[PDB]
Amino acid sequence: VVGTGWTSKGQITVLDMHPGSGKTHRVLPELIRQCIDRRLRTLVLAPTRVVLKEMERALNGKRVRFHSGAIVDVMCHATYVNRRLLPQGRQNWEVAIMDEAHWTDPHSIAARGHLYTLAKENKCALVLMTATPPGKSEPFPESNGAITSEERQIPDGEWRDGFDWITEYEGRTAWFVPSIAKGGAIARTLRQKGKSVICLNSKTFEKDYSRVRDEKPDFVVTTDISEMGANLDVSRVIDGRTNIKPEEVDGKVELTGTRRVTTASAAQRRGRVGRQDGRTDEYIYSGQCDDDDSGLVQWKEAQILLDNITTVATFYGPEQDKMPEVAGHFRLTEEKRKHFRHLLTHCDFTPWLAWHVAANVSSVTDRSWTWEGPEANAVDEASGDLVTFRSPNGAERTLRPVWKDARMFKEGRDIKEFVAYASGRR
Ligand SMILES: Nc1ncnc2c1ncn2[C@@H]1O[C@H](COP(=O)(O)OP(=O)(O)O)[C@@H](O)[C@H]1O
Ligand SMILES: [Mn+2]
Repeated sequence: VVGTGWTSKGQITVLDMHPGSGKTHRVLPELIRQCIDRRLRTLVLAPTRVVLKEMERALNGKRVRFHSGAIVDVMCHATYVNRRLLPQGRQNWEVAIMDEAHWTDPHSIAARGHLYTLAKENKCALVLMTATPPGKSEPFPESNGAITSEERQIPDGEWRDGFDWITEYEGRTAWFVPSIAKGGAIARTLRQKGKSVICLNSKTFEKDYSRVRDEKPDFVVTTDISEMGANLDVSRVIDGRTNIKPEEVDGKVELTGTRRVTTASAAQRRGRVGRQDGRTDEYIYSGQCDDDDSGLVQWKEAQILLDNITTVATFYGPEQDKMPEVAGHFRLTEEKRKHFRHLLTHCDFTPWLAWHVAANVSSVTDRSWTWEGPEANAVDEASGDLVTFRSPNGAERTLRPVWKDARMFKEGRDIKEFVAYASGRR
């Protein structure tokens, strides 16, 4: 598609080839062959470990280093951002290639934002590879094989009858769901109808991707995690086109209700099928898309990260409209950024929560923030009693944090791990 000079400082090349085009398995190994030939220092950003592992098989290259005397470094989107949180490492590359570059994960937004910023200042060349570049997006893009798309009502939880087309189907299905909890209700119903199911989400995906290929379940019930390069080997997608909606409301992060997926997400979920020439696959969907995701906390988290990996940076191109504050707003001091980093990489904190804690709390060892918040911030077990725990001096605390992020207590995180932190054990 691009001959040469794509590696010239300040060249931003968007590889918006349709899904299954060969971006990951064909195009990428060719771009690395070139970069090694012309002896250019190259960074390749994969979205997840699964994709990273699959690049590691595709690239038996003697000048390639995989992160967890070679001139090509391959790491995850998150690894690149997280290392730049130490003013210490901050190694440089002339060529950056970012795979699955549509991802709205705050680390991905931040990464492509930083890289865009460098290339706009001619410190490097940037390749973004994705079926659905930020900007204009189409819900039914081209595929390697035909897809029959049809709108039908889709169950939003358990069901008994009237959706026989679900169970009567003869091949393997991927069913996208907005949340782990909704996932659990769909899965339980399918199993009661004698179908095999594997669930995939933020929690299970790095571990359980592999089982799909190995076990060939009737159904994969998956969150939006499978939108960044998973090959589920299915002939049908069911897609209610909803997503969970993490949003900062009244100084707290809430996880209630759903939003409609962006057109990019709808495209990517459809994109799990239609990957093979000479077979028709189905995409069953309900309702329409909504590209205005500007309300989500992800933009603010992206700025938190971007503001702390620069020393004026923007998000990539169109996404700049969605940066919630003026660049730099979230920049921490060096000492506080260290605390921030530790909370992210060692305590599993969301960037939102890690920033509030790091910016506001006196010392790295204080835990009293986790019990001194307003009463309305107290965290309940699903059995309705408020969570309690013991500080090291044996004092009984009610978990009641100053900064309340609903993500720390469900959707793939457990109260138990936050209690470990709050009680000073971690
Ligand atoms: N070992 C393999 N791994 C992944 N895709 C493969 C493999 N062998 C063949 N393919 C084909 O590669 C195509 C998708 O390539 P990929 O690089 O993943 O596309 P894109 O990144 O543009 O979505 C499909 O036609 C798929 O069948
Ligand atoms: Mn790809």
